Amino acid sequence: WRKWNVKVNHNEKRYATASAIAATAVASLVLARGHRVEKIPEIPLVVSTDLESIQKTKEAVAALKAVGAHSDLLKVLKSKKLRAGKGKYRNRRWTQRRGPLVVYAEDNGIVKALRNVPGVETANVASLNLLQLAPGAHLGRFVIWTEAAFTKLDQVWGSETVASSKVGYTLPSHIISTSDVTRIINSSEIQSAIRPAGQATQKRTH
Amino acid sequence: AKQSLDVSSDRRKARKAYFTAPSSQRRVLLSAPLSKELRAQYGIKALPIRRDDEVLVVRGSKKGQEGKISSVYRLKFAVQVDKVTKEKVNGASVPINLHPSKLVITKLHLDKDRKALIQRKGGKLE
Amino acid sequence: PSRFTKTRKHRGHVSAGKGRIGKHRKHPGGRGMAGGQHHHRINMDKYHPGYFGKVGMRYFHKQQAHFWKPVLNLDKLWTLIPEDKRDQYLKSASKETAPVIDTLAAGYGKILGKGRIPNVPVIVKARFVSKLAEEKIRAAGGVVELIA
Amino acid sequence: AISKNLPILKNHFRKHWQERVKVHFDQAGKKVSRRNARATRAAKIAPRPLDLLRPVVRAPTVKYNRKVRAGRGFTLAEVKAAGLTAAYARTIGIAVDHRRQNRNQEIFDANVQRLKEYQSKIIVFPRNGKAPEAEQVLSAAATFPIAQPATDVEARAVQDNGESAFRTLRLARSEKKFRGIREKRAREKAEAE
RNA sequence: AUGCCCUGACGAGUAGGCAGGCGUGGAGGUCAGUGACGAAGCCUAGACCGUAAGGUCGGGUCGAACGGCCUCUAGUGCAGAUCUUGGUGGUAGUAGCAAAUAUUCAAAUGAGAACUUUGAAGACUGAAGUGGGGAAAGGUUCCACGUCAACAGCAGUUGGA
RNA sequence: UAAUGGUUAUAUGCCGCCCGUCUUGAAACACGGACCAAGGAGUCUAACGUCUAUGCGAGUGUUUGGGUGUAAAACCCAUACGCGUAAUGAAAGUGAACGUAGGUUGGGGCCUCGCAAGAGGUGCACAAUCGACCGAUCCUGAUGUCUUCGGAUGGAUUUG
RNA sequence: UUGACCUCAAAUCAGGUAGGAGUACCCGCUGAACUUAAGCAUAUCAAUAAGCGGAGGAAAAGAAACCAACCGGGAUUGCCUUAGUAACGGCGAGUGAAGCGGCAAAAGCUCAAAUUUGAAAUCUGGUACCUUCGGUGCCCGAGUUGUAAUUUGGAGAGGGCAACUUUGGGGCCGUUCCUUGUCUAUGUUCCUUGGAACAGGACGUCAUAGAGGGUGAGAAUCCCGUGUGGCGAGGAGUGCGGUUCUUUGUAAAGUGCCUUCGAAGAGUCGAGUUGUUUGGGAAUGCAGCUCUAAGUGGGUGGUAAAUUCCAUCUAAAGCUAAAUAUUGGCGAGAGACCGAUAGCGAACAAGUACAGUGAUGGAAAGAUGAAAAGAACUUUGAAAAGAGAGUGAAAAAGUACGU
Ligand SMILES: [Mg+2]
Ligand SMILES: [Mg+2]
Ligand SMILES: [Mg+2]
Ligand SMILES: [Mg+2]
Ligand SMILES: [Mg+2]
Ligand SMILES: [Mg+2]
Ligand SMILES: [Mg+2]
Ligand SMILES: [Mg+2]
Ligand SMILES: [Mg+2]
Ligand SMILES: [Mg+2]
Ligand SMILES: [Mg+2]
Ligand SMILES: [Mg+2]
Ligand SMILES: [Mg+2]
Ligand SMILES: [Mg+2]
Ligand SMILES: [Mg+2]
Ligand SMILES: [Mg+2]
Ligand SMILES: [Mg+2]
Ligand SMILES: [Mg+2]
Ligand SMILES: [Mg+2]
Ligand SMILES: [Mg+2]
Ligand SMILES: [Mg+2]
Ligand SMILES: [Mg+2]
Ligand SMILES: [Mg+2]
Ligand SMILES: [Mg+2]
Ligand SMILES: [Mg+2]
Ligand SMILES: [Mg+2]
Ligand SMILES: [Mg+2]
Ligand SMILES: [Mg+2]
Ligand SMILES: [Mg+2]
Ligand SMILES: [Mg+2]
Ligand SMILES: [Mg+2]
Ligand SMILES: [Mg+2]
Ligand SMILES: [Mg+2]
Ligand SMILES: [Mg+2]
Ligand SMILES: [Mg+2]
Ligand SMILES: [Mg+2]
Ligand SMILES: [Mg+2]
Ligand SMILES: [Mg+2]
Ligand SMILES: [Mg+2]
Ligand SMILES: [Mg+2]
Ligand SMILES: [Mg+2]
Ligand SMILES: [Mg+2]
Ligand SMILES: [Mg+2]
Ligand SMILES: [Mg+2]
Ligand SMILES: [Mg+2]
Ligand SMILES: [Mg+2]
Ligand SMILES: [Mg+2]
Ligand SMILES: [Mg+2]
Ligand SMILES: [Mg+2]
Ligand SMILES: [Mg+2]
Ligand SMILES: [Mg+2]
Ligand SMILES: [Mg+2]
Ligand SMILES: [Mg+2]
Ligand SMILES: [Mg+2]
Ligand SMILES: [Mg+2]
Ligand SMILES: [Mg+2]
Ligand SMILES: [Mg+2]
Ligand SMILES: [Mg+2]
Ligand SMILES: [Mg+2]
Ligand SMILES: [Mg+2]
Ligand SMILES: [Mg+2]
Ligand SMILES: [Mg+2]
Ligand SMILES: [Mg+2]
Ligand SMILES: [Mg+2]
Ligand SMILES: [Mg+2]
Ligand SMILES: [Mg+2]
Ligand SMILES: [Mg+2]
Ligand SMILES: [Mg+2]
Ligand SMILES: [Mg+2]
Ligand SMILES: [Mg+2]
Ligand SMILES: [Mg+2]
Ligand SMILES: [Mg+2]
Ligand SMILES: [Mg+2]
Ligand SMILES: [Mg+2]
Ligand SMILES: [Mg+2]
Ligand SMILES: [Mg+2]
Ligand SMILES: [Mg+2]
Ligand SMILES: [Mg+2]
Ligand SMILES: [Mg+2]
Repeated sequence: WRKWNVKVNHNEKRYATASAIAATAVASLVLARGHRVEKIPEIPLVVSTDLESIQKTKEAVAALKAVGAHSDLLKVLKSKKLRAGKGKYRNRRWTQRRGPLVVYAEDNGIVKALRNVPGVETANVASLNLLQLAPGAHLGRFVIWTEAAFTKLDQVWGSETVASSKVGYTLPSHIISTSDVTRIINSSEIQSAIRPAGQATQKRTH
Repeated sequence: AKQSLDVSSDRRKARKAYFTAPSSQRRVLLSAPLSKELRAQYGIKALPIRRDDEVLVVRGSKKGQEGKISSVYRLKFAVQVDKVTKEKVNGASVPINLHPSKLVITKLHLDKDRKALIQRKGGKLE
Repeated sequence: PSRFTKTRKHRGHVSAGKGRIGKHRKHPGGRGMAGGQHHHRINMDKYHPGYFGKVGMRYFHKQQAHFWKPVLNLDKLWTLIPEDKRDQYLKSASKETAPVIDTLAAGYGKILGKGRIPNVPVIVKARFVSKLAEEKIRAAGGVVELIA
Repeated sequence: AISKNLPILKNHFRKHWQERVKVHFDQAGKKVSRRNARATRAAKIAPRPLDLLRPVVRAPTVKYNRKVRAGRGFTLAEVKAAGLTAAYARTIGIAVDHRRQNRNQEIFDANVQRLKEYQSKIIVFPRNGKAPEAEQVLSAAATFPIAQPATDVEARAVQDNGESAFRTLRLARSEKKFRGIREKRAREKAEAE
């Protein structure tokens, strides 16, 4: 009767999921969390809905390598190591890395075709696990979206025009209008209001 | 990965089921692959190994050595092939235990039940 | 999280934060509420005055669903009209089509006058009202209707 | 002991409570097995819809009487007014409760219509004939939902007749308070001479 | 930019409070980390870093796994509790192996005889016995052959071993 | 380069009582400790208090259940229910704007005049003070009534 | 004399059945104390442990002598809530429900009896024969001190009159499930290190299979499995396609009017008292004792009584699946658990060895090596053994064996 399962507010759960999906955009956090995505053309990596109906694992890894997830795929299955303690004889024998998450709208074979591939995880847009999107509480999983998946993400989370399809939910507000303060500090309307600065390391008088 | 709910990925369970397997269940555990000729000739890839089968060792220190199996010594989880023995220092000749997965069967000792087993696995039998 | 506690900081020091002279024991004050009238009275008075003794009548077999009378004030009263239709009732403030607010269907038992509804006539179907709450609704041109 | 400015707690843990701790680890396990049971039952009771049609009744107890809900069974008068017998009603999935009676004509008519709407929407197969299969629907509740009846229209004219409606509450409280005392003084006016 | 820098003052401490860190077992992530060309452990009046907790390296031993960092978690740090379990010392080759009169010579066997076997001699229990049987209890101790690692608090070829 | 320096052993000068513990006071002729390895003592839970972080905010809480699932995860959901939006009284009950939601004293920030000082205006939070409003208490007892019900009005460092 | 009847016996008569185990959960009975109250006698622990009786896969409860006071709900059980509340309590420490509401699951019924009276229409047994969890015939018996049909309060029964609608049963294979068999991918290609390649490097292949395990070091591709499909075999009171009984048939059952009725549980309800119990407070339930009922009346409506109503059920008889419990058994699958002083006492010939008269108590103890390849032989010694020699990758692994 020690507490095992912990309660989180549903909105704070959804807050973290929205901020995790947002982190699977621009590539700085995706590089930072591993995820060999230098030679990707652009992030988010959206592929066609024809991926959702691939039913053979040979054809599935052909498609993921062709859109640039080859180095992420080979990052897994070269990181298979034995676990470093007593857990290797608690049915936790091997450790490896996380690969590309493939997000779909319809399962027409893509889950089973990507099932055996090491590191590659799959997800519906309706679910979007935070344990998959930020594994290790580290933002920026490499995500391959299908085209139907990427369109549906307006329905599932809402926009400024479409509500949310969750009851009462709105995507969270910002408390700052941009993440760059240096642009605000160097804006002309602030740079006129300020006094001139000093030497940035004072000269030692006396 | 495992999808059924009756098979087990428990290590302790799986090693117990191995190390306490009875003789009839150790027969299928002590299977051996077939040669390039036999897999071409029959169409099956491995067989539970029998006594008077002819084998070629493809691994270990006795690699490349041919012979006929004198004993399938299921208690020790091993085969003992004739002509692959160890000389003791006192002139004696003890056989060397080989695991059949490191062998390759080069000739089948055939009777009706081996012939029926090949056709059961979809083999040519020619 | 066991690592964040001060048990991990008291490793090495003898008394584990409890003192040598005091020398942490089983129960130095008695278990639970022992001696609330005897040796805990300066704590029983001062932070709990009124604990000891009886207060008035006993109610045998009290059912709280007799006493169900949730209060709604006139400071709200208009939130029960939905937000879309609310603006077209505040403007065109008239009798002869006045909004009907089933107070009971929203789950209130009594209407109270905390203050200042607009001058729009409303029809209020309350189980109970107060005196001031009745007057303020009627001064806006409305009516209080009693239902059961 | 009694300590600093803290609320007085009432933790009831001086029995042998650790023998009687029930931790519901099996909440997820019991949910699958309940969902397994409904799937097992629905296959067993093929095309039949997994639950009976329950009546709409008015909830008791003045805190809750503003709502209707599903009841237990359709009230033998209602089954008779629907045009069938209770014994036959129990075989085509109508719940019949012998012990409730009707005093509300509005709840009565809401239930007879509910029974007449049910008979229109069910197909009843022959007892021995060919009976081609007709698409099991798993719930009678979702096909026939309990709808709350409307209490008033959304807008009406103001009819203020000056009765003051709080005096009405004060006066009606006082006729109940003194009801016996002025019939007693009236009969003790009539027992003089 | 809980960064970089300028300036000034201060620094005792039990019980106690708080802060910043070190270390351990397990978990999520990561380093496409180390590894049979040697992981971990262990030894090292060799080296280095840190005020310190500790960290690092070299050498020897060894033989199968194990680290850094961002986090999660706890059955997480010992000199003490006449603590628990196990192991080991000094005392110390010490105290002692002194009741029941007592042993001795020769031969044999043997690697080896104060102690075994035989002969010789001296003695004792002295018939309410250290003699012949039994009851309870034991259970094979009886008898033979072979044997001497342990047991017979010396020894042992002897033995109820 | 072991020349300086480090480590280490020794020597020399000066200093240095045995740790832990309870105690006003321990080296005590107070208690525990012959030695070593391993184990070994503020934990978990129910109900809460202050504080802090986070989400939403007059609301909030998905996880009892239901749907769903790649299956104890994740994801989604109705009606309730709990707590909060209203108190007070023993209870029947009653139940929160005279006013720009009050006046006075301070009060940051803002606005205006100012070279600045200051002056003036507005003054959130908060602090002191005098009031007003709701309940209870003790008084006053209007119009009405099938004359005993009703309780308008006006009261107080009384009370919460 | 003789033939019954009643009551009571006997038999190694015919056929059966009960005991004991296990006992985690379940239904009862019986019943503490340590503890807390900073003492303690009420209280609390606790309607608990210990003791005893009785079941099952669940049990118990269960279709109202209910909750309520509403516009009323509607068997039972359980979860969330009610609610740490009403209430009990040296009103101290403490204790402490229920109705409503949301869910999970849903399921309803049977006797007492009507006079069959123009059918004892009912049943056990024996015996015979078949199609044998039974059926048909015959005989004895039970039974009128009442076995069947009909009725069960929601009703219902008798009689009279428009009525229309529904008639049941048994095998077969395939079809549900339980078990279980079998079949169902892809490298052992090259270089280096190594005793061993399963390591590293190169080049591929399969993947609805990269879970897991084995094999001489980390193996998707060597082996078994795994994944997905197929084909069988034996069993389950059967959902469904044919079947066959077919004068199974004016049998039986629903439903409309009038009419007369409507039986409904006794040392029981209830009361007093005693004891115990409860949150139950002028008394919650239970039991002992005493008193002892009624028939448009008996219970209940949480302040005793009297009077007047009202409301709601219908006790003293009975069955009943599911949600629910389950430190036992059987079969599984798991884990941020423990890792040989830990984890069960017990990883091992562990409740063993051993201690005790006995009830009982109760250990220690895992690891050579990839394979015994477990050291031939020589020499010294009486021998144990040594020193060589060998085996082994290693003897700094020699059964006193990993480090
Ligand atoms: Mg370790
Ligand atoms: Mg200190
Ligand atoms: Mg102390
Ligand atoms: Mg006193
Ligand atoms: Mg009520
Ligand atoms: Mg009623
Ligand atoms: Mg009604
Ligand atoms: Mg200091
Ligand atoms: Mg520090
Ligand atoms: Mg760690
Ligand atoms: Mg490596
Ligand atoms: Mg090493
Ligand atoms: Mg040293
Ligand atoms: Mg090894
Ligand atoms: Mg510890
Ligand atoms: Mg210490
Ligand atoms: Mg120690
Ligand atoms: Mg200490
Ligand atoms: Mg000891
Ligand atoms: Mg000693
Ligand atoms: Mg001596
Ligand atoms: Mg002497
Ligand atoms: Mg003498
Ligand atoms: Mg003599
Ligand atoms: Mg002898
Ligand atoms: Mg001796
Ligand atoms: Mg000796
Ligand atoms: Mg003898
Ligand atoms: Mg030099
Ligand atoms: Mg030098
Ligand atoms: Mg020097
Ligand atoms: Mg000195
Ligand atoms: Mg002191
Ligand atoms: Mg001291
Ligand atoms: Mg010491
Ligand atoms: Mg001592
Ligand atoms: Mg000691
Ligand atoms: Mg330790
Ligand atoms: Mg006042
Ligand atoms: Mg007042
Ligand atoms: Mg007999
Ligand atoms: Mg029980
Ligand atoms: Mg019971
Ligand atoms: Mg207590
Ligand atoms: Mg006490
Ligand atoms: Mg006391
Ligand atoms: Mg005492
Ligand atoms: Mg009790
Ligand atoms: Mg018991
Ligand atoms: Mg049984
Ligand atoms: Mg069950
Ligand atoms: Mg039962
Ligand atoms: Mg009944
Ligand atoms: Mg009920
Ligand atoms: Mg509450
Ligand atoms: Mg109690
Ligand atoms: Mg109770
Ligand atoms: Mg259900
Ligand atoms: Mg009938
Ligand atoms: Mg390889
Ligand atoms: Mg291996
Ligand atoms: Mg596979
Ligand atoms: Mg494996
Ligand atoms: Mg297939
Ligand atoms: Mg009755
Ligand atoms: Mg009792
Ligand atoms: Mg009691
Ligand atoms: Mg029963
Ligand atoms: Mg069990
Ligand atoms: Mg160990
Ligand atoms: Mg143990
Ligand atoms: Mg004994
Ligand atoms: Mg060992
Ligand atoms: Mg080997
Ligand atoms: Mg030797
Ligand atoms: Mg070695
Ligand atoms: Mg050697
Ligand atoms: Mg060694
Ligand atoms: Mg070694």
